[PDB]
Amino acid sequence: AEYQNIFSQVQVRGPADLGMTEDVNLANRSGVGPFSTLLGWFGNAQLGPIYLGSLGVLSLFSGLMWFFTIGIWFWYQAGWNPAVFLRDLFFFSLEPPAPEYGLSFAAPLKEGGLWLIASFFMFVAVWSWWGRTYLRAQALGMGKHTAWAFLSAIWLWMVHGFIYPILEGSWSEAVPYGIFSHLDWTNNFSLVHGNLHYNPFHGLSIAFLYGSALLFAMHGATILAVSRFGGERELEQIADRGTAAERAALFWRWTMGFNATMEGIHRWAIWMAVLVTLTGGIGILLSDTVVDNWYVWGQNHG
Amino acid sequence: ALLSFERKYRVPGGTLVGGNLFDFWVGPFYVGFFGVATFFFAALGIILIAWSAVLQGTWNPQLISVYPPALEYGLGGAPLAKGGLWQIITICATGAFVSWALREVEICRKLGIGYHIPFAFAFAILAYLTHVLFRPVMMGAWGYAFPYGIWTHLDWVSNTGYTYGNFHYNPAHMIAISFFFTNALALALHGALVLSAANPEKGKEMRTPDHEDTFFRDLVGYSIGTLGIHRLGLLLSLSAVFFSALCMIITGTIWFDQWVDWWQWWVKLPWWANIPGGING
Amino acid sequence: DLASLAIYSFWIFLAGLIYYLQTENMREGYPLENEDGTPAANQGPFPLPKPKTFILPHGRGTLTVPGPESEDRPIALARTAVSEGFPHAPTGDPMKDGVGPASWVARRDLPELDGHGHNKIKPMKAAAGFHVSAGKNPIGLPVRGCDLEIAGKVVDIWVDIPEQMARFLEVELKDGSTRLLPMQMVKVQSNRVHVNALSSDLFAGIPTIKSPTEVTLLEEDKICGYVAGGLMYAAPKR
Ligand code: BCL
Ligand code: BCL
Ligand code: BCL
Ligand code: BCL
Ligand SMILES: CC[C@H]1c2cc3[nH]c4c(c3C)C(=O)[C@H](C(=O)OC)c4c3nc(cc4[nH]c(cc(n2)[C@@H]1C)c(C(C)=O)c4C)[C@@H](C)[C@@H]3CCC(=O)OC/C=C(\C)CCC[C@H](C)CCC[C@H](C)CCCC(C)C
Ligand SMILES: CC[C@H]1c2cc3[nH]c4c(c3C)C(=O)[C@H](C(=O)OC)c4c3nc(cc4[nH]c(cc(n2)[C@@H]1C)c(C(C)=O)c4C)[C@@H](C)[C@@H]3CCC(=O)OC/C=C(\C)CCC[C@H](C)CCC[C@H](C)CCCC(C)C
Ligand SMILES: [Fe+3]
Ligand SMILES: [Mn+2]
Repeated sequence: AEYQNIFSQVQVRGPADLGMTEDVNLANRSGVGPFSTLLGWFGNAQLGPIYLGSLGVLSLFSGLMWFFTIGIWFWYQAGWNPAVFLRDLFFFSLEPPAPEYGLSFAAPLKEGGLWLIASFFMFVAVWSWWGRTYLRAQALGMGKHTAWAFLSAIWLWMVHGFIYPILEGSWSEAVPYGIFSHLDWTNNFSLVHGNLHYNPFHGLSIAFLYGSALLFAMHGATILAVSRFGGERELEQIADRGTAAERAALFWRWTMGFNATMEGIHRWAIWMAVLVTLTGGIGILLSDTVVDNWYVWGQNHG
Repeated sequence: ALLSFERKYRVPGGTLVGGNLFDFWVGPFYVGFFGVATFFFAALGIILIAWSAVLQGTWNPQLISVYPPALEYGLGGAPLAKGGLWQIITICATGAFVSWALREVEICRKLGIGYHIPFAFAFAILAYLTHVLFRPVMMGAWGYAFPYGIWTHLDWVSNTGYTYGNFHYNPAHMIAISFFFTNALALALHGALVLSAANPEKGKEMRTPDHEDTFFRDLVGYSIGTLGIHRLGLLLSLSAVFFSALCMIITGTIWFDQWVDWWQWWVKLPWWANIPGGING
Repeated sequence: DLASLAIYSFWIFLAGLIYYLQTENMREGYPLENEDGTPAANQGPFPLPKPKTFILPHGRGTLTVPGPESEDRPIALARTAVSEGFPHAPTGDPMKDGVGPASWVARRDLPELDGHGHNKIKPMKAAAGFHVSAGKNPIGLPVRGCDLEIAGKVVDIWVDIPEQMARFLEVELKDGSTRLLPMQMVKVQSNRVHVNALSSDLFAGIPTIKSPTEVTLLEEDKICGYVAGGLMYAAPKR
C-alpha cells in the first residue's frame, strides 16, 4: 500500500515567519501564537499572526453586539433559566417586527425593535469586514479577487434581509435569528410562492452548489495525485509549467475530451461557486415581487 | 489532435485488462477495455431510454421519464413498461459509472500519478447506489427509489422529504448541508487567492505562495497552506456527500417518523425535561 | 415578463463566461500538433486568446502566453502503427530517456525562491532552527527498495522553509553519494523507509543535482519524474 499524502508522515518546524510586509503597517500586527501539532497533520502548524486594523476592530466589535443582542433575548425567553436555555436553545428566536410596522423604526423592543437593533449591527459588521479584505489585499498589492468573491455572498445576504424585505413593504418578510425557526422560514417561503423546485434561478443555484462539490472534489483529488511532482505549487507551475500540470492536464483530456491549465482551473472554480449566491440573490429576489407562484409561471413563463 | 507536450507521454501500457488490444486513442479521448465498456453500457442505456419515451407516448425530454416498479412488485422482476425497463436502465447506468471509474484508473497508470481521482469519484457512485440499490432493498421495494425524469425525480425528492415533514430536521441532513456550504466557501477562496496572488495589481510582479499565506493570517489569523487547502477540499466534498448518502439510508429504515420529532430526546432529558418556562414548558 | 427576460439574459451571460473560461485555458499546450509535430488542421471552435504577460519576481524576467511552444529536447519514441492515435514505443530506456510516466520537463535550471529571495528549498542541516517536531524521524534510517533490498540510508531532510513542510529525503548510497527522494513517494515506518517505486539497483540512476545545498526546478522534475516512471518500468522486480 502507498502514501496518499492526505496527512503528512513527518512534521517539521522552524521559527515563526512573521509574513511578508510591503505597504502593510506592522504596528497593527499582533504577536505570534503557538504551534499546534494538530493542524500540522493536515496543513500548517503555525497560528498567527493577525492584522487588526481600525476596521478589524469595528467589524469585530459590532460582530459581538450582534451576536450578543441575540444572547440577551434568548436569555429572556428561557426566563433566565440555564437548563431551559440549554434545552430550548434551538427553538428560541428573535423574530422580525410585525407586518403592521412594515418598514418603520418605531417597533416596540419586544416585537421587532430588538430584531432591528441586531440587524443594524450585523450589517455594519459584515460590510466593515468585507472592507477589511479589500485593504488587506491592497496592503498586499494583491488581486481584489477575494474581496469580489465575497461580495457575491453579501449579495444573497443583502437580498435575504434588506433588498427583498424593502420590496415587499415590511420587515416581517425578513429572516429571524433562530436555529430551527429560520430553518422553517425557508420551508414556508418555499410553499408561500408555489414550489421552489420550479423557480429556475433556484433550479440553477442547485446546479452550482452541487457543481462546486463536483469541481472542488476534482481539483483536489487531482493536485493530490500529481504532488509527487511538486504540483501543490500551482503558483510556480503557472510561471514555469512542470510535468505536474502537464500530467494534471492529459489525464482530464484523455478522460473527458478537454482540459484546463494551472491558472485557468482556478477561474473555473472561482466562478463555479461565486454563482451559487449570484443566481440565488436573483431567484429569491424574484419570487413574490415579480412572480407570486412558481408552479404557475412554469406553465406560462410570464 | 495532441497538446504541444502530449507526445512524449503516449507510451504503451497502463492496461488492467486486454493488454494493448484497446490500448490506443481516438480524438483526444483515451480508450482501453473500459473505454469500450462504458460505451456498451451507455448506448444500451440511451436506447432503453428511447423505448420508454415511445411506450410513454412523447418525445419532449422534460416530459420523458421512466418509473420504478410499483410497491406491489417488491424486490423481484417487473413487466418492462411498469418498472421492467427502469430496472435494466439502472443496471446500465451502474455498469457505466463503474466502467467509467476503472478506465480512469488505467489512465492514472499510463500517466503514473495518484488514484486520488477515481477513488474520489467512487463516492458519488456510492451516493447513487444508496438511491437505487441500498435504501430500497432495506425498505424492501424498488418503487421507493427515484424516477429517471427531468422533473419527476424532483417531485420524487419533494414528496419523499415531506413524508417526514420538514426534512431540515433530519439531522444527518443538516450535516451534509454544512459541508456542501463550507466546501463551496472554500473553492470560493482558493480561487480568489491563487488568482489574487497570480494577477496582482497592474504594474507589479507576480506574488508568492508566501504572500498568499500572509493574507489569511493577517485576515483570520491562520493559513492552512497550499497543500492542506487542496486536502481540505477533497474532504469537504467527499464528506458532504458521505453524509447525504447517510441521512437517506436511515430515512425509512431506522427512523421513519416525523423527523422534527426525533429531537424530543434532547429536550426530554431528565434534569430539565420538566422545569417550566422557555418554549417547551 | 421580467423573469423570463432575466432567465434568458443570464443564459447569454452564462454562455459568454464559458467562452472566456475555455479560451483562458489554452495559453499553454495550444496549438495542437499532429503526430509528427506539425500544426493541426482542426483547432476546434475556440480561438487563441490575445497573449498576456506575467511579470516574474526577483528580476527573473517575464512570461508571456500564449507563447512559442518548444519541447526543448529529444524524444526517444517512435510509432508502433501506420494510422494516428496509437502508442509510441520508447526507442530505448524510458527511464533514462525521460519519457512516458518518467517524462520530465524542461523547466528553468533555477530553484524556487520564497518571497524574500533566498532559496525556497533547503536541506535541513543548513536550515537554521529547523528540526523534526513530530512523527517518526527518518534520519539515519535505512532505505529499502521494491525488491526488498537495502540501497542507502537517510542523512537529511530538505524542507520548504516558508511552508515549513517536508518534500525530500537525501539518501546516501553504497558509493558515498547522495540522491534526493520525493517524500510523497516514500513510506516511512518504525524501522525503515520504504520506496515502492524503485528497486535497489535503480537508486543509482536517480539523476543528480549539481549543487548539494539547493535544487533547481528543472532538477526536481527529472527526479520525481524518474521516480514516478519507476511505478511501471520497475514492476518486473517489484
Ligand atoms: C441529489 C438528490 C436527487 C437529485 C436532486 C436534484 C435536485 C434538487 C435538482 C437536480 C437537478 C439536476 N439533476 Mg439531480 N438528483 C438526483 C440524481 C441525479 C442523477 C443520477 C444519475 O442519479 C442525475 C444525472 C441527475 C441530474 C440532474 C441534472 C439534470 C440537473 C442538475 C444540473 C447540475 O447541477 O448538475 C451537476 C453536474 C453537472 C452540471 C455536470 C454536467 C452533466 C450534466 C448535468 C448531465 C445531464 C444528464 C442528463 C440528465 C442525462 C442524459 C442521459 C442520456 C442517456 C443521454 N440527478 C438525486 C436522486 N437534481 C437540478 C434541476 O432540476 O435543474 C433544472 C435541481 O434543482
Ligand atoms: C424545503 C425548502 C426548498 C428549498 C428552499 C430554498 C430556499 C427558500 C432558498 C434556497 C436556497 C438554496 N437552495 Mg434550496 N430548497 C429546497 C431544496 C434544495 C435542494 C435539493 C437537492 O432538494 C438543493 C441542492 C438546494 C440548494 C440550494 C442552494 C443552491 C441555495 C443556497 C446556497 C447557499 O449556500 O447559501 C448559503 C450561503 C450564504 C448565506 C452566504 C452569505 C454568508 C453570510 C453573509 C455570512 C453570515 C455570517 C455570520 C454573520 C457569522 C457567523 C459566524 C460567526 C463566527 C458568529 N435546495 C427545498 C425544495 N432553497 C437559497 C437561494 O438563494 O435560492 C435561490 C434560498 O433562499
Ligand atoms: C439560503 C437558504 C437559507 C438557509 C438554509 C439553511 C439550511 C437548509 C441549513 C442551514 C444551516 C445553517 N445555517 Mg442557514 N440558511 C439561510 C440563512 C442563514 C443566516 C443569515 C444571517 O441569513 C445564517 C447565520 C445561517 C446559519 C446557518 C448555520 C447555523 C447552519 C449551517 C452550518 C454551516 O454550514 O456552517 C458553515 C459555516 C462557515 C463556513 C463559517 C464559520 C462559522 C461557524 C461555524 C459558526 C456558526 C454559528 C451560527 C451561525 C450561530 C447561530 C446562532 C446565533 C445566535 C444566530 N443561515 C437562508 C435563509 N441553513 C444547516 C443546519 O442544518 O444547521 C443546523 C442547514 O442544513
Ligand atoms: C423537501 C425536501 C428536503 C430535502 C430532501 C432531500 C432528500 C429526500 C435527499 C436530499 C439529498 C440532498 N440534499 Mg436535500 N432536502 C431539502 C433541502 C436541502 C437544502 C436547502 C438549502 O434547503 C440543501 C443544500 C440540500 C442538499 C442536499 C444534498 C446534500 C443532497 C444531495 C447531494 C448528493 O449527495 O447527491 C448524490 C449525488 C449523485 C447520486 C450523483 C452521482 C453522479 C452520477 C453517478 C453520474 C451521472 C452522470 C450523467 C447521467 C451523465 C453525464 C454525461 C453526459 C454526457 C453529460 N437539501 C428539503 C428540506 N435532500 C439527497 C441525499 O442525501 O442523497 C444521497 C436525498 O436523497
Ligand atoms: C459562493 C459563496 C460562498 C461563500 C463565500 C465567502 N464567504 C466569505 C467570504 C467569501 C468569498 C469572505 O471573504 C468572508 C471571509 O472572511 O471568509 C474567510 C466570508 C465569510 N463567510 C461566512 C459565513 C458563511 N459563508 C457561507 C457560505 C458561502 N460563503 C458560500 C459557499 C455560509 C453557509 C453556511 O452557507 C456561512 C455561515 C463568514 C464566517 C465570513 C464573513 C465574516 C463576517 O461577515 O463577519 C461579520 C463579523 C462577525 C460575525 C464578528 C464576530 C464573530 C464571533 C461572534 C466573536 C465572538 C467570540 C470571540 C472568541 C471573541 C474574541 C474577543 C476578544 C476581545 C478576545
Ligand atoms: C463528493 C461528491 C461530488 C462528486 C464527485 C465526482 N463526480 C465525478 C468525479 C467525482 C470525484 C469524477 O471523477 C467524474 C469526472 O470524471 O468528472 C469530470 C465525475 C462525474 N460526475 C458527473 C455527474 C454528476 N456529479 C454530481 C455530483 C457530485 N460529484 C458530488 C457533488 C452530480 C449531481 C450534482 O447530482 C452529477 C450529474 C459526471 C459528469 C462525471 C462522470 C462521467 C460519467 O460517469 O460518465 C459516464 C456517463 C454515462 C455512461 C451516462 C449514461 C448513463 C445511462 C446509460 C443512462 C442514464 C441513466 C440515468 C439514471 C438517468 C438520470 C436522469 C435524471 C433526469 C433523473
Ligand atoms: Fe488549486
Ligand atoms: Mn410572500
